[PDB]
Amino acid sequence: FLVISVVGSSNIDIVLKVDHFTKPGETQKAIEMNVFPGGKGANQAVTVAKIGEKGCRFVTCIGNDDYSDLLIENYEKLGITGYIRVSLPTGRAFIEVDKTGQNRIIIFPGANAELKKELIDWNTLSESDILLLQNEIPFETTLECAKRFNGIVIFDPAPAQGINEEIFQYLDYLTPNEKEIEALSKDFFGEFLTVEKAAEKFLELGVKNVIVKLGDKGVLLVNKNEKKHFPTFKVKAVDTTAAGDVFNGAFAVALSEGKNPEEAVIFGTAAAAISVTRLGAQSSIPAREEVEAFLKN
Amino acid sequence: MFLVISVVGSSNIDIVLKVDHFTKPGETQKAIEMNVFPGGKGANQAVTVAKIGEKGCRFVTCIGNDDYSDLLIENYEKLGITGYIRVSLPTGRAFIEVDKTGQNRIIIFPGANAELKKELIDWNTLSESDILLLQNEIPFETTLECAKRFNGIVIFDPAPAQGINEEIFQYLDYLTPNEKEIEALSKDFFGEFLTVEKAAEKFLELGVKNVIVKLGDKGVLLVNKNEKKHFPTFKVKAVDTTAAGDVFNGAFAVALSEGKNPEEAVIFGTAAAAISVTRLGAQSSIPAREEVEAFLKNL
Repeated sequence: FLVISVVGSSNIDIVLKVDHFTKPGETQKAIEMNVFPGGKGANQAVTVAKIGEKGCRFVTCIGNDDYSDLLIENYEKLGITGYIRVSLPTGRAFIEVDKTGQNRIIIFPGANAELKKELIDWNTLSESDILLLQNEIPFETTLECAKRFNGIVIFDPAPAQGINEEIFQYLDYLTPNEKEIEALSKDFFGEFLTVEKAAEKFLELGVKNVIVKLGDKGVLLVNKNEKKHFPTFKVKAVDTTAAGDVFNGAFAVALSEGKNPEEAVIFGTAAAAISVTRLGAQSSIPAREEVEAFLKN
Repeated sequence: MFLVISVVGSSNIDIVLKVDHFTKPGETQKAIEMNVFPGGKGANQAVTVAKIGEKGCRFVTCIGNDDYSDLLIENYEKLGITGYIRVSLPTGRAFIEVDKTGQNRIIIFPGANAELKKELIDWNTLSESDILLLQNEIPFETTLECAKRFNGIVIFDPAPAQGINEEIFQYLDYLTPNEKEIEALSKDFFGEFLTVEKAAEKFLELGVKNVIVKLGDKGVLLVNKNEKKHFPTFKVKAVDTTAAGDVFNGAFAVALSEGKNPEEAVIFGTAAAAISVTRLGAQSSIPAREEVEAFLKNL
């Protein structure tokens, strides 16, 4: 199988349950506070580990704090290696969630902001064949990795802000969701006509494959040779959080096992679909057996 | 020699998240900065007592077993502050979102503070104290039971003013509301708010021995059976009034401990508060005893 590395962000997700969204000037008691391992990078790494069942190499910067210990415990159980501890607080997502389950989020990069080129063990990274990237660490690091990686480079443009055009030519896969491809098109092409056309324009910048994740509507794969729409599974969704992360990790697992990109898209679609039926981010990541039972079923 | 002071109350980590604009529902926003500060009214007062009294402080408080509790223990240890109790809940924390205008909003997780129940109070040890500082940031039943049982001077800072039962007042030697608090308290317990002086008087009728109303710029009002003395404050360039009341209460108590009369103690606390409002922050604003003395001498 091909070896996967994720280079990206780890967060502790601090979920503050409240009756209503706190108003400016208001002091409100949290009904609950619960912490969970998180981060787009980690979510993808955890997906790879759980679905691939061969652990994951995950280059990520965390702190030296309790939350860091918590993440390491999580990583260690899953066979996830490659974390780097720094003296900053672990990256944090402060997630205020009201009684309806709507949320908002303040993100503190913390340790994630220390994941700079100088800390990448490039020799060890060259041992990998597939590389997963997002946009929650310094963009220059993500860019350098995409530039230097000999292997399949998958870039999740999430969030879409702060991305330089130089990265695209180095990508094998660009995996925006619908909101991201819109922002990205406006940004780089000065307009947003459609998903298909935006995807086409990215192929012009050197991106080999665009996979547009379309939620209910499924996924669009666009490359030189085809524009394949893949419908998704009709599930009862409860929480779409991390669905895209799950898609990317499971997609990468499939490629690692020698599946063609279309097969891999189907496999990750299955995984993502299971995940939206569960509350939470990493807690929603299905086990491989669950993904298989889905596709068999 | 000096009277021994105990604080029974709250310890909080204040987590200040600096943002461009208030985060909207459904929005993910990057914090410009995250800065963490020790807080809680109890701790602010204990730290005041320790730093201005220079004899440490007995401070019964519940904290967690987490990194933040470790940081609070280091702070407490260095200042000679003893009596904290560790529990398995997270240390109390407040998540303060501040936009570019300086307007804020706050989510408060009481955590360990909610575990400070009457069953955890070492009453034998507490009876070794002569002055008791209370606020309203732990379960009221605990605050109330302390004020009931304390043989000594009982000082109650009704902060926040909500959730207070009338029973506590008859056990108080000092009630120290600020202006918003005395208003709320008067409305709640006497059905109206006329004036600050009239409210303070009514509290005297419930058995409170002294009311000290903290009026900010306007100074402080002392009300008891024998007098209604207004104390102007010291004209300083204020920058941050955070914890000014906590500093007042702790410094006030230090003065009593050293045998100063309540009027002297008000002056002393006024001076300490006044220096604090000239400095950014809560516990970071607390002056050292020498600073308070240099202030008073300078008049």
